[PDB]
Amino acid sequence: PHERVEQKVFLMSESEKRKKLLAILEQGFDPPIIIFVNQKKGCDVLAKSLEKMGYNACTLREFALSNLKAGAKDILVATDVIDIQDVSMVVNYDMAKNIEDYIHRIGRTGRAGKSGVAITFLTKEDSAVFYELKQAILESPVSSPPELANHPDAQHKP
Repeated sequence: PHERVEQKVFLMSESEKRKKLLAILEQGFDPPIIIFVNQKKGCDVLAKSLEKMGYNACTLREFALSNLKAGAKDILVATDVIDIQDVSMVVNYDMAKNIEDYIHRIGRTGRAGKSGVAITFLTKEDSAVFYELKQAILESPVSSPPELANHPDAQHKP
């Protein structure tokens, strides 16, 4: 998936994540989309805030995917934990703790067809995946990131 899914990253501090997400969402999207977080409490609280901002958000059984599929809900919030349609956009609100989980996430834009986009928020707490993340993107002809590629923590295997 990394070779064939368009990937974009933003380096930030943790406190900046919510406002960057909102700015992204405000640009508009093609529902449904998926936002991944690392812990299930995150899942629930992020989801609340979005419903506060007037967004239709599901948390994460079959019931959730039907609505998304139907157009009812537009945003699925979820942790690394089934079967779901191809999405236009995956946002890694929290970066995965290993590159295999990251690969599986962005793979949700679909096996083929529209490349889709995976947007990842990177903080200093994610330094141990920088090198592999850098490789994932440098091996992606459908992707353009000097901020990561040149970063001091992306230079050697963890």
